[PDB]
Amino acid sequence: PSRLRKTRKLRGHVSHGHGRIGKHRKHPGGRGNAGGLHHHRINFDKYHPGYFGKVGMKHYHLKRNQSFCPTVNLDKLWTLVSEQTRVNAAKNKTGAAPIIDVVRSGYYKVLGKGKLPKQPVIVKAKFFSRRAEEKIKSVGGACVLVA
Amino acid sequence: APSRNGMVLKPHFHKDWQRRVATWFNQPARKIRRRKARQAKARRIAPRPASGPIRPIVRCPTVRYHTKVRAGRGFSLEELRVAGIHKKVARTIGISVDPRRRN
Amino acid sequence: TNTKGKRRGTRYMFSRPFRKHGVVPLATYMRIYKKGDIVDIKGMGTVQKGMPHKCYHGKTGRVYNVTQHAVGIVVNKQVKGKILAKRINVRIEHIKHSKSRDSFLKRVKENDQKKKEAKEKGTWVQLKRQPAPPREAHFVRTNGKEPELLEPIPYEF
Amino acid sequence: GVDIRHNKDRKVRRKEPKSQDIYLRLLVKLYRFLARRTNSTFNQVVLKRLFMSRTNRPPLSLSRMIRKMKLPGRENKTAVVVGTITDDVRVQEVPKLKVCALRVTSRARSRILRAGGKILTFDQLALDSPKGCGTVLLSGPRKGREVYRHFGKAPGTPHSHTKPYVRSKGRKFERARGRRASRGYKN
RNA sequence: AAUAGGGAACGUGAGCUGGGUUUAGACCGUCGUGAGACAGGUUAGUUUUACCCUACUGAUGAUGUGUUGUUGCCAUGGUA
RNA sequence: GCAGAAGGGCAAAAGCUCGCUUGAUCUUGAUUUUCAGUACGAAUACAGACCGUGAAAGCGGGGCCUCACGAUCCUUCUGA
RNA sequence: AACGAGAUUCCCACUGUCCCUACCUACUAUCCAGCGAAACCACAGCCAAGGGAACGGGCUUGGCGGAAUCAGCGGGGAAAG
RNA sequence: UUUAAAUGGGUAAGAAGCCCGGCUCGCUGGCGUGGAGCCGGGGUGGAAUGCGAGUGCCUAGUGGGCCACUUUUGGUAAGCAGAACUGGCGCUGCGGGAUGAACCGAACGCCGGGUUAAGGCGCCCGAUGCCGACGCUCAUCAGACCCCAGAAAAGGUGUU
RNA sequence: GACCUGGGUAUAGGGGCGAAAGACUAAUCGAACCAUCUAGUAGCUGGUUCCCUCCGAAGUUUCCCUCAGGAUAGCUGGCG
RNA sequence: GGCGACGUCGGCUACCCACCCGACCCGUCUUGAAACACGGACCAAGGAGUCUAACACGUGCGCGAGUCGGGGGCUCGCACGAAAGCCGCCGUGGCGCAAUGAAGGUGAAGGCCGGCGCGCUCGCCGGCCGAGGUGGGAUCCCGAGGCCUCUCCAGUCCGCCGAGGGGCACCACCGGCCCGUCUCGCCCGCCGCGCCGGGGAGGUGGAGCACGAGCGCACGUGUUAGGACCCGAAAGAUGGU
Ligand SMILES: [Mg+2]
Ligand SMILES: [Mg+2]
Ligand SMILES: [Mg+2]
Ligand SMILES: [Mg+2]
Ligand SMILES: [Mg+2]
Repeated sequence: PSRLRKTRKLRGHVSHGHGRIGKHRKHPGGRGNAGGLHHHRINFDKYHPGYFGKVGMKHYHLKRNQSFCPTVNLDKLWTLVSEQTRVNAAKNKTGAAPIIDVVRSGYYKVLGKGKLPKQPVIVKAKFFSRRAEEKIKSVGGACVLVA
Repeated sequence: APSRNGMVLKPHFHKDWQRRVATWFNQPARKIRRRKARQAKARRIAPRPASGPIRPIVRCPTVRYHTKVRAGRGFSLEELRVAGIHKKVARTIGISVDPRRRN
Repeated sequence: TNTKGKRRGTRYMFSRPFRKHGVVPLATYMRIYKKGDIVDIKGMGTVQKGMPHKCYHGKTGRVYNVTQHAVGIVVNKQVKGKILAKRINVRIEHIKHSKSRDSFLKRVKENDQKKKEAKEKGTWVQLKRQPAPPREAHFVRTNGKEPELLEPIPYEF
Repeated sequence: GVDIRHNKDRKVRRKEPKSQDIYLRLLVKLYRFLARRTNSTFNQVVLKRLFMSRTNRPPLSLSRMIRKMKLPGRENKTAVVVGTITDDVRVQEVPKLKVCALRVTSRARSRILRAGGKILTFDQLALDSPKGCGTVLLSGPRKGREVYRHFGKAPGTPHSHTKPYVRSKGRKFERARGRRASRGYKN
């Protein structure tokens, strides 16, 4: 939409919105990230602190597959199974606790986030946190490990 | 040259990138071209199944993907041993063979 | 250009005034500062440790921290186009009690004891203060004598 | 000449929506009639929120609405929001509350109606309660956006907590000088 | 008689001259490791255009007297 | 007189002499100064340690106060 | 010594270099028949003083201000290149 | 430098306040001490004038300034160089100062009537074409209106 | 006479040739000419195209091989 | 209420002229230009903020703890069709939903009640709920009281209402929680008893949690990389004549 922009309204004005005195030319202060320690330093601190220097160990050839674990915390733990079975087990027959394996839902580690409902579960995961292992044992649940 | 709070960006355009540009204007015309190459091949092997041989069951390697099952390249030459069909007769009946595969 | 150093323009203000030198009197140390007290800053010259800065000498702030030898004071300071609440740690010899609220803490006392003094008596005392009114239509007396005639004197060197 | 002002003197609120939605224009013609004719301030707050941007009209989850209506007294009033109602997965049961919104989502309006609730629009809100009597009008968290945590003083300022714009979170991306006491200074 | 002192874009180069200064060649002295430097000295070194407008200088003429001619007057300007 | 430039300050003293000592050590934040209210440097008020000195109250984390100093990357040494 | 289209000083001889200019001749310039450009050009084109970017043509206050032109001319246009 | 102005700078002029009773504490410690915090309770009229305020995001241009009172530094001085406070010019016409960047009045949508500001009213040129009031002054170089555009020491039996 | 000259022939660009003047190398020489890299770069000059309405600056702070330039705070407008 | 014919009535613009008054030539850099500063003899046509990628914020739209087919595939061979429609065990993947530490790695829920271990600065069990508290806070709720042609009998209505109540968003503060470190300390567990694992209490560092707001698409503005608003060097290099 060339119609709607600032250059059709700035037409007739002498210096096209850039000034008589500064008179915008080509590249007044360098190209790109030039001068980040010299004359653009006050920009690079207060908006980019930490931009300059080594900070850690080098790890050649990392693979983003060995370090792979998605995490569910316990608020989204009952949305991994159907709504038919969070209410099926609760209506007081026996201690029949449903399974919830997170690993066919796309998750490896189970984390903690409170308000788990008072139903017993068994939960299959590869990893746990020490909060998540005891929010589940707080409602009479079991924390079964898989590999 | 910069200004107030924004990203600090590294655009990779410091090279003669306008001679190496790829425009996908033929990409409709290559989709109907490779459809016709599927249709004219499907009736050339007319009774045989389209998309060729049977492929094996293969579990993906990594920590990220070893929960899932994938089509493979071919059968390991010991399946054809145990299932009892010859390896030079397997590919002419419609069975993909991969001799470098270990079970 | 102009020597941005601490204790710069203080030839006369971090100086003990005249014939009041020597070791400092002891009721200065026996002053009790609590939180929210309104204190005024005046850096002396004998004690060297906790002088604030020349920016605050003469100013008046409020106590938020009380330490063994000092007091944390929030003062307003004028930087260029805005003021800022700066919290300055000043030792106890450079401050004193400001009397600037103590003419208000007297007339919250003698106002509330006078508010109920008319509530029990039914009047309209109007305890809100007015500034100096124009003078009453009075009636001067010139008893017996006459108003003395004065005239501008001549010029002499 | 008269004074030495800086000419603020043009109030910079909104008098009509910038949206060209013709259904939303009919709500404005419904409620800017009610605002000037019913002597209620409910119909002035609802009318000025129909003007507001999509940013200034945040969504409201279904778990804040039942958290802000289990307060004492709120048991048989109506939930009013000029904005959308998404559901929480986090909540387990839903009460039988009566709501009113522009645009309840699909999963949220399935869960209110199973529990016995009732969704309204602003049309049938106006025929039930024209004054806005017996209503609890709510709002979503308008500083809930990710945009607002880049807003503040400046990341290099001391005591800032202001989340700089980095193209990738990780080691070597804005962590060396001005961020730790070893490499130079910490802010 | 007297050989007073000044000004006018330090009057005056489409008026001249080009001696001096102030390019490029060369020599000498001092200086610098050197290239080179020196209102220190010496020598050799292209000086373009008016036909425009005004100003000035002369040359016809124009307005007015009906036309035309002869003889005149002096406003004003110059002035030895 | 207070090591030296000045100004301020100081008398059973901040000066002179003597007796002990190592707080010129370890550690985290805050505040002040310049200031964009960024950094360095300098400083102030603490706190948790381990110490000195004094009969004790206490005082002391360099010099009576105002100056005496220095990023990234690299290097070196120390620490579990 | 000889030789310099080298630099300089004097002397004789000679002469319009000068006193101090004058006259003659050719080729023009000039007028006519024919043929005929270019540089240049904000608008233009009479001055004195004042103010002003401190040296105006225009502006202010005065002086004043008749067509159309020709041969020259080098003050000005802070003339052109 | 004993003393020490004018001008100026901070602060206070209430409910976020005042009072009462109670509970916590690992701080403090002769003490049911000290101080902080916390809960419950009691009574609002607390200088004058003026004004509707609060807050967030995005953000261009600018980063050569100059001037005038007043106060100041260097300089013999400067339409000089450098500062302080306020106004202005730059960005701004208009009336006046003949002329004009900044002086003096006054700031401006398009017009009619009225009235003024600064300045003026012999004639250019609107308005003294008033029977204006009192004096001073004679120049053979008279004088004549902020900035401001020309004068001093010294002298006169010139006149008052 | 270290003479003048024709045609033939040789030497080529950081190269040639020079009784030396940085002379000459096709009107080009203190580094030729043609085409390409190339629309090279410029904090520096010049220019930057319709109307009306509303608001309206700054020439100062701090840092920079900074001083004809930027970054930063102030000043502005727009959106709420 | 009056007046006027075949040439008179009324009218205005890019018509011409005359007079009074006001009036210097524009663009441009600049403290200041009418300038003895530069560009401009005249006229026509051409002629300078573009696109692409990335990012930020604003706004509109769709869906929403999700979201998007952009890459493929399917449909009969159709002009328009280089479109449109469809897939869904084609959602692989991107961005968001979790942070933090150099890394090993670890990884966000509390309050009320009753009981007892020396209720011993330390604590343990169980229930009940379940994102804390304080101060302001639009809106809403309750509301004593009050308001009309004759006085006692009652119900909708309506408006005024001191006060009280529940408090959205947001702001300030206090408390808690997770990760890194630091000081201080004791207890607990056993795919096997160790130069093991886990816990505590205080202070601190983080772009965190404290009942989610993102994604895709479009547009506008700003900045950046690209010839980058247009025009301009002295150069450098490559290969030739
Ligand atoms: Mg403009
Ligand atoms: Mg602009
Ligand atoms: Mg500019
Ligand atoms: Mg005045
Ligand atoms: Mg001009």
